[PDB]
Amino acid sequence: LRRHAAPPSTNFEILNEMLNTRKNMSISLESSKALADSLDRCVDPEDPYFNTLVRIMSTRCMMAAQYFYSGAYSYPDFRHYGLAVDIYTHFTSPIRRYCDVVAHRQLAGAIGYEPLSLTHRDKNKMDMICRNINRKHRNAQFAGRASIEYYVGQVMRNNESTETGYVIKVFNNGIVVLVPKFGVEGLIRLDNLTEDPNSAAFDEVEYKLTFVPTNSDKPRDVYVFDKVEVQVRSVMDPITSKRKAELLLK
Amino acid sequence: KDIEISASESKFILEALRQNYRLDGRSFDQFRDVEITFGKEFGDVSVKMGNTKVHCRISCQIAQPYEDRPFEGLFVISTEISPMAGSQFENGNITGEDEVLCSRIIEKSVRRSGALDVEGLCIVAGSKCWAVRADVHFLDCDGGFIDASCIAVMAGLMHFKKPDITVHGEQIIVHPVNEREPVPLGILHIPICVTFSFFNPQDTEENIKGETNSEISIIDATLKEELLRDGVLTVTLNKNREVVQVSKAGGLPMDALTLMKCCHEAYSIIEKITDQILQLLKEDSEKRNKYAAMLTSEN
Repeated sequence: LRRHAAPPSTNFEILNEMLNTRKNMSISLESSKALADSLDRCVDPEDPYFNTLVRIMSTRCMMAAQYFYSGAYSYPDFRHYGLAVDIYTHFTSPIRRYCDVVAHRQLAGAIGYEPLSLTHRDKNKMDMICRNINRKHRNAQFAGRASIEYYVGQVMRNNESTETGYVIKVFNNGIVVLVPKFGVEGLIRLDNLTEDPNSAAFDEVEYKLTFVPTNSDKPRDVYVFDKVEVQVRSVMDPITSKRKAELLLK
Repeated sequence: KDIEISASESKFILEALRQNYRLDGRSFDQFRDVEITFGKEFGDVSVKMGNTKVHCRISCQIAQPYEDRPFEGLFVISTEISPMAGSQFENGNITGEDEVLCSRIIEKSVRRSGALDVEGLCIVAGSKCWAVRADVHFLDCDGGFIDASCIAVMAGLMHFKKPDITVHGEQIIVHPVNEREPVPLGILHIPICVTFSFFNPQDTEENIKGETNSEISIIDATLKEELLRDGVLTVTLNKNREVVQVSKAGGLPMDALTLMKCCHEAYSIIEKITDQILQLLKEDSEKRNKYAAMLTSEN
């Protein structure tokens, strides 16, 4: 089986401070229907993507669902929280999920086709499996995102553009911008975010890094989730050999 | 304390097998019909196969585990015969042989086999666990006890539930029974034993050097049937077609080719009876829940 837990308010209040002090909203966290209906109301009209903008962002703190044998725990611990079902396995893709193939085998006795194999009955051998097959699935999408990485890592190698990038973090060191067309982040650190960093003032409650710019001098109140001009680029960092997204505000 | 039967009666049944008859009315390879009925308590059941009647009981309580397996809970089966079930028996002889012949089977049938997860008795490791108890009572014998106690214990495990637990170091919170529900138990596999009963119609030598296999084997010896048999054999299996135990401890000599041919017929027998338990467990709990439906609407 496969179980999914609740991301609590602790994974959501730090968004809620950005949702309240800046956006004057929050999440429900009572039920994940009510949460999914307090997430349906956190959309701004001038940006209909601000629906989707939270969806990709609350992704980072969702509970890691994992395969397991039902003898490990009890029945409401068989829950899939994100999919609202008290019982949950995977079945329908044998080739990319060896997890499903085993579920054929213990079904093979459930219809009476065949005696079950012994190692499909030893919870000692099962716990060795259920961690590892998750760990292979962990070893999948870390490369599945990285499939996009080097294939984005060649894009901005010599094709720069001035576009829209979204600030997802306002910090004192600078802000992290993110192109929704591209999905690759970059900290525009404060000095390359703005000239006169002594006039730059980072706020923690409003989460604003208000300043006068590098290319200009108007008092720029750098809030969150607004729209900017930003120059994209990439140069591989020669001390790490990761093709960093050279992202520079404009 | 000795059962006395005439040698005239001894030849009589031995003749009946020689003309393929047996006194009960079953076939040779036919088993009795089983009546399973539960008491109101969980882990309470009365099991009855015609004349043989049994009763067992499952319970549990709090204890510490051993040093030996400090991970796991505690569990043991009592099978103390009372001379109620027949005047042959001593008052609680735990040192009689047939008792041991009843004992070690159910010892291997349950404990060494492990139908029950003892690790799922670990409340807290090394501090507090469960002590699960299985007291087997015999009521009246027509044989098949070791098959009956095979069933009635495994019947009882699928009807017992244990109450609710909450841990804070020493603050171990056993909850009230009726606010927080009792919780049933984890059965890895369901074993069913089969008595086999053996009759030489001949002398020793025609079994020994008489090459012709001529030995009759039946299921579920009745009381009079059981007193003349020549070998004793019990096998145990599951639904997943694995063999739990085999025990031919001596007696009559016996062909190997018979035994496989014997044990295959065990399989089709035990499977149907197994599922009959499985519905009745459901159906009684359905009757529990339909009467729970007849309770909350009533209250």
